[PDB]
Amino acid sequence: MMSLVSDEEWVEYKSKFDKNYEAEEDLMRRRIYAESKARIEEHNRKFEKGEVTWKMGINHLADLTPEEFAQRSGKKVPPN
Repeated sequence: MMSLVSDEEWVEYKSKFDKNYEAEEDLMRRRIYAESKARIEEHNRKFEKGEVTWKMGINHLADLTPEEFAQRSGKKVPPN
């Protein structure tokens, strides 16, 4: 699903990220936040591949991606 990660995990992050955006904005972000954990699997599985030593870090947009980025103020959305 895409609701795996709610603003909850990100609120604690918002302080540590200097970018605080609550449930209202987070809602569209809830979908971007989902991929975020997917990313945690990203680097952790990489060195995990005797590849390099690189760990995940929860990307900033992992809460606000094009999902958020485009729906936050990317495409012109009329009042109708």
